[PDB]
Amino acid sequence: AYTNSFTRGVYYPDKVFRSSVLHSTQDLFLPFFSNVTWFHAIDNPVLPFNDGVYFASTEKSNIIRGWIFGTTLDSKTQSLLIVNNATNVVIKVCEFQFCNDPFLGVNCTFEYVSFKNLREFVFKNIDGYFKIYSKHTPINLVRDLPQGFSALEPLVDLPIGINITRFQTLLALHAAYYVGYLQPRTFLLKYNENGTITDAVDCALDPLSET
Amino acid sequence: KCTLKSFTVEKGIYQTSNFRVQPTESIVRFPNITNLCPFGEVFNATRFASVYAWNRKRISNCVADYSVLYNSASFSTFKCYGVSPTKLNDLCFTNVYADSFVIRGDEVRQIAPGQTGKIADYNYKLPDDFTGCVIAWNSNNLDSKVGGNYNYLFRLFRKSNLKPFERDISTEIYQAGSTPCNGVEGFNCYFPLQSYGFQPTNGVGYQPYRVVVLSFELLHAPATVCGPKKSTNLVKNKCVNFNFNGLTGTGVLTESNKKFLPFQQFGRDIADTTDAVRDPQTLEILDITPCSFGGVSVITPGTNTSNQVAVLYQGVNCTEVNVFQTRAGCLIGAEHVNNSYECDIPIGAGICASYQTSQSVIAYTMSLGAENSVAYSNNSIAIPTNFTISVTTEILPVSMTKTSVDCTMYICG
Amino acid sequence: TMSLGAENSVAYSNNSIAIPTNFTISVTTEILPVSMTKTSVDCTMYICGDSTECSNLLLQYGSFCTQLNRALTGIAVEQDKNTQEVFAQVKQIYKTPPIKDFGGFNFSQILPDPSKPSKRSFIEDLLFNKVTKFNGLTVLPPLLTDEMIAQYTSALLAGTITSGWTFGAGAALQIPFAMQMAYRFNGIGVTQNVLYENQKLIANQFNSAIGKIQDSLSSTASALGKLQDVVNQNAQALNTLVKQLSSNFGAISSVLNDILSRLDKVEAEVQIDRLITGRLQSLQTYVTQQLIRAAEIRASANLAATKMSECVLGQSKRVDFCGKGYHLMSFPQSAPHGVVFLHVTYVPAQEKNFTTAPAICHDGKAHFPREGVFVSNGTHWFVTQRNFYEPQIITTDNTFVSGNCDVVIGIVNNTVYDP
Amino acid sequence: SALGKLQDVVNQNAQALNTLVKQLSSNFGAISSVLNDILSRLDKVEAEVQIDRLITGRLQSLQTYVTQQLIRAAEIRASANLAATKMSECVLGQSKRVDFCGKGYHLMSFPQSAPHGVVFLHVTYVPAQEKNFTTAPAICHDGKAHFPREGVFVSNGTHWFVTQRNFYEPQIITTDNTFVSGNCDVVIGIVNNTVYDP
Ligand SMILES: *[C@@H]1O[C@H](CO)[C@@H](O)[C@H](O)[C@H]1NC(C)=O
Ligand SMILES: *[C@@H]1O[C@H](CO)[C@@H](O)[C@H](O)[C@H]1NC(C)=O
Ligand SMILES: *[C@@H]1O[C@H](CO)[C@@H](O)[C@H](O)[C@H]1NC(C)=O
Ligand SMILES: *[C@@H]1O[C@H](CO)[C@@H](O)[C@H](O)[C@H]1NC(C)=O
Ligand SMILES: *[C@@H]1O[C@H](CO)[C@@H](O)[C@H](O)[C@H]1NC(C)=O
Ligand SMILES: *[C@@H]1O[C@H](CO)[C@@H](O)[C@H](O)[C@H]1NC(C)=O
Ligand SMILES: *[C@@H]1O[C@H](CO)[C@@H](O)[C@H](O)[C@H]1NC(C)=O
Ligand SMILES: *[C@@H]1O[C@H](CO)[C@@H](O)[C@H](O)[C@H]1NC(C)=O
Ligand SMILES: *[C@@H]1O[C@H](CO)[C@@H](O)[C@H](O)[C@H]1NC(C)=O
Ligand SMILES: *[C@@H]1O[C@H](CO)[C@@H](O)[C@H](O)[C@H]1NC(C)=O
Ligand SMILES: *[C@@H]1O[C@H](CO)[C@@H](O)[C@H](O)[C@H]1NC(C)=O
Ligand SMILES: *[C@@H]1O[C@H](CO)[C@@H](O)[C@H](O)[C@H]1NC(C)=O
Repeated sequence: AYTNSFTRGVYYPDKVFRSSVLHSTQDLFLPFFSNVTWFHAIDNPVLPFNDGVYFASTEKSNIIRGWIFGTTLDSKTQSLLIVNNATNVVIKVCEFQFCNDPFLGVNCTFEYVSFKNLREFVFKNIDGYFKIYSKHTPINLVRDLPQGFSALEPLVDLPIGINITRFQTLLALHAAYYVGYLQPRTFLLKYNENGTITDAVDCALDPLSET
Repeated sequence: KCTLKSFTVEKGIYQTSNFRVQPTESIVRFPNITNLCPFGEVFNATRFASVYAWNRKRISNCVADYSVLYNSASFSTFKCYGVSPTKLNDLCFTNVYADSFVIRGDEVRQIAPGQTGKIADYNYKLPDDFTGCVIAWNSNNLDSKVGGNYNYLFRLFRKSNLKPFERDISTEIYQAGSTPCNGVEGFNCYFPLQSYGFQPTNGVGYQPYRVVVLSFELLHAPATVCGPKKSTNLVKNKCVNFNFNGLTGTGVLTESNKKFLPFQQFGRDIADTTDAVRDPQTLEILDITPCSFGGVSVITPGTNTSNQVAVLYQGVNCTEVNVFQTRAGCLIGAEHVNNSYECDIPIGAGICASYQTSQSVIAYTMSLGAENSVAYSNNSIAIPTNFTISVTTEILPVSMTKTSVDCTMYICG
Repeated sequence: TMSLGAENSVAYSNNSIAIPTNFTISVTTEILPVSMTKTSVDCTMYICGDSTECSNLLLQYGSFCTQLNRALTGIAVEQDKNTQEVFAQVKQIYKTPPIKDFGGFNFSQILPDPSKPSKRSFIEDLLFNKVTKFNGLTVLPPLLTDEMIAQYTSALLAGTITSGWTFGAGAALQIPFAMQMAYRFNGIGVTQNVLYENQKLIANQFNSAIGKIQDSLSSTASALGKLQDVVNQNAQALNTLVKQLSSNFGAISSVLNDILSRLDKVEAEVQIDRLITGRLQSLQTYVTQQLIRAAEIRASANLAATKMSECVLGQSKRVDFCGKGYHLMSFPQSAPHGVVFLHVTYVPAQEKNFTTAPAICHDGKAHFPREGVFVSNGTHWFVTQRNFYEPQIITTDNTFVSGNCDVVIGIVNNTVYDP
Repeated sequence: SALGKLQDVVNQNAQALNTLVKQLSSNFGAISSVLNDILSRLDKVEAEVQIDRLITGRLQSLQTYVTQQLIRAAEIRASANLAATKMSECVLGQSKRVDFCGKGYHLMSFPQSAPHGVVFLHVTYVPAQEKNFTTAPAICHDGKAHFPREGVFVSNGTHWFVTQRNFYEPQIITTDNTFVSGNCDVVIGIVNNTVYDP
């Protein structure tokens, strides 16, 4: 299955305040109108990670609750495991072994701890640092990933030093989710009077956006 | 006189060196954290890693006295990149990552940005814009043994080179060619790791050396590691010299309405100059405004006629500096006049100055000329009954001095 | 493929002339830049940001910084001279009488309104609405305030209305405005009675042409494009100079206080010298392009000063100088960094074709018109003024003889009356 | 005080050459600003670095001089094109252009040479002793409107005269100094005087 990504998945590029200004930046971003892959859990395979991932879910009862990242995912080498329920988060890079069907029932060189709704996330890996950005918003459209703009804000940055080429989501059992891949892109970002990134241009989308 | 390189001064207005308000006080605001960083658990540690599997220690939430490191005789090398060790005591960082391992004394030169070779490519790669220090010392009295200390290893083979801070503990047999290796050694099929086997009799390049590399998380993010420094009271609405988390400057700090999102520590202008900050102890957003400045113009009749003088502080308000406020700036030594006259020396924003009656420099709103109601009506004409021949002189430039520069003789003598 | 315009076969023959039977009074707005914002960049504080360390490295370069301040100061003093040469062409501040007895012409939109905090005209209030600091950069005020510029445009305009051109050549001599316009008609070769006989029409054509200026200026945001372009060029130049503070030029940072708070002096000097070299080159690029741009604004201020003298203080014979059509008159209106001329021009507008012959035979003598053209309706021959169809009976008072009938290529046999 | 236009051309070119000469004494970041001093203290491997800073700075200093002389030459050329136009229009001619050749109505001009320039002695007619009169755009004779051929109608208070515009010279109003056009009733401000028949 497939759908249009629209303008989703912009995130705050740096921890600097700016206002009433059109800042231009190059980074790993989800391109505008990119071809988003769509999955229905009510459906969590291993997937390539490429240059990083945008991930999102339309939400009503919080069914989607974690992720795996790494290469062979079979205890021969390390894997970054992330497990979440919004009150708590658990993260480790151990040489884990995984089953036929990774799900949640309702050398660890690093370890770390902490429809009605649309949840958006971005995952990227640069110079051994692994980074996560986030957003949540109420919605009324049940059908599909909504047209409109709202930027993702940073949460987590981990100095793990470990290679990633594949990833997989984790599901709760006694709901649908989206995937798109980031690319190296240049974006023009509209910081408003309150420092909200209210709008953007993907400079490589079309000749008008390049203008 | 000195500005003009001259003993005469002609009638005019002359911009002498500019005015700046000076900072009244110097201010410092670091985080109010109380821990002291665990560097003894690094530099006085019993063990150091095999270089193929270097350790990393996060330093955070603590005071770091780097002078305990660089004042110590214990270290044989202390290179620093993007920083000098002397200045680390005055800086602040989000985190510091201390990376550590054992190598033989010859390999220390591969532990730098821009390097290549087995260590730099297969064991530990620094980013070329590494801001940080490389600290190293001989340990042949600690890390060496009769018959050889084999306990420290390095990676001799990998199929691809490491990216910056990429780490890889894989034990797989290195396949050099067409020969199928399948996890056993043979021709073209080699085990990836080797020992140094340190013996006390080794020459200095083959002796064991300990290494620590300090990598600074130097960012717009809030700090958690900071140098040993006092923090002052905070001053507002008055020009001060300041330091927030090692960002030095000079300006009028004020309270502000800038709606910083919780992750943001600074706000930047078009020039990348910081024009708001968050105080690291009490989380208020302060606007930063430049300390007041402007030109100083000296207003004078010519030295052929008088030596009394007036001064304009351009754009300045007289509270910041006879004294007289104008739209052009604070005007000093001029007599403000209620009359108006033609413009002798132009001050700006409708103001002019002249030397007048017992005499002094006056300053006034300029007169555009006499006001005149022309005696118009639908039937009134004026016709001139007599004339005058004028002979008005006009002067025009036509040429300038022809010059030629032999640029070879000028540049090279 | 672009069109150069509509095609036109001009209906030429050795005997066909078109004479225009009616006119339109055009008012055509011309906009000119006259000045630009008097910037001044403290090159020590731009390059070095109140660092003592950088400020002393900048003394290695000698007088590069003082000749940059000298260049921007000469640009700034020229902008007051550019403004003085355009508007200060009037020696006394003339003012209009209390009663507007101007023969039906209605200047209320271009003369001052007393109610405003600066007494601009209504059209000057439209012009001022349509046209739109910390890194050692400063802006100096102009010598003349916008209220003094409006007193000069009011004095120029009150002299122009009450006295004709005479306030340029001597003291202002009063003259009734409908009599001044009858001189402006002689100045374009239209016999002055054409104005008095069409006076109420001409006054309404002028007043409606002024009404189209209000509607155009109120509605159409692109109207003042030249002044807005000059404002945008100077804003873009400063935003370029300011963003060039954030460039590294090969230093470790573009923030001069990072360099001084991280490096010891022996290394800091090497990195600061890359910033000095690049910022000095950036400021030399800014000042060189502002000298080239000031030379273009000075060329436009010298043109605006020449249109003030020749169009406002005079009436111009120069084709297309004071608007399109034959120039009658012009009025200056102040605008941000510029001047606007409301060029009033006579345009002929309703041609008739006629037969024409260069000379006339009577008693074997060749007659030529003293002032006018010979023309015929098809059977009767009339001498006519050359820019407005008024046929007059051909008579020994409106014609002069030279030679006999034999010499002239196109002469026609006719009667000529003798008074 | 008048000659400040030509004396400023001399002063600007003296200031430009003195700036170019004093800029030889600047280090530009070399050990010295004396080229022979570098070459008499250093061996060539060291000296080439120090000399290249003097070359870089003297080259930039000379490029700055030549660029400001190009911009100043364009400013003097505009003034030479203006002086060549005042020579043609006002020495070789009489200009109808208002305030082109002195304030007042231009009669004539004379060129005098001066250092790096020209001085024009613009001779101009200025009217000097105004007097007020009553005026009217036309005169109603035999029900004909009359208008002046050249000049203006005025009255001393009781009698009507025509004059040229720029010098009071009252002439009796006659069919030689006036032309007819139509009936009186069209004209805003016509007056019921006589007109004489010569
Ligand atoms: C996504 O890609 C497929 C081909 O793999 C194409 O048929 C489909 O139309 C694309 N959808 C969008 C939203 O572009
Ligand atoms: C969240 O998960 C943790 C284990 O990861 C568990 O201890 C905790 O009780 C859970 N809380 C909720 C609200 O589900
Ligand atoms: C951890 O790594 C070591 C080598 O460093 C290896 O011998 C060991 O088998 C690994 N641990 C597990 C649980 O396999
Ligand atoms: C900025 O935020 C305030 C609330 O903090 C809000 O009232 C205001 O409308 C916002 N402005 C804009 C342009 O959204
Ligand atoms: C740190 O700052 C807070 C104010 O934000 C204050 O309440 C607290 O007592 C301070 N702690 C120390 C150790 O100074
Ligand atoms: C200038 O000063 C001298 C004396 O130094 C004096 O003789 C001369 O008259 C003065 N000239 C003017 C124009 O004031
Ligand atoms: C000058 O500064 C004082 C504050 O020091 C302020 O009260 C006053 O309004 C200012 N006046 C002007 C004209 O800037
Ligand atoms: C200026 O004139 C006003 C009265 O119009 C008077 O109050 C004021 O004191 C005068 N100031 C000076 C400096 O003469
Ligand atoms: C004049 O006559 C010619 C006859 O061919 C015609 O083409 C032209 O349009 C006429 N022009 C006017 C103004 O009547
Ligand atoms: C004018 O031209 C016509 C032909 O177009 C010709 O018949 C006639 O003779 C010419 N007249 C003169 C005076 O040349
Ligand atoms: C003309 O007459 C008016 C009458 O009010 C008078 O004000 C004006 O000064 C007179 N002008 C001349 C030049 O006589
Ligand atoms: C001139 O104006 C007055 C009122 O100011 C009026 O009474 C008179 O009739 C007018 N005369 C002419 C000739 O328009």
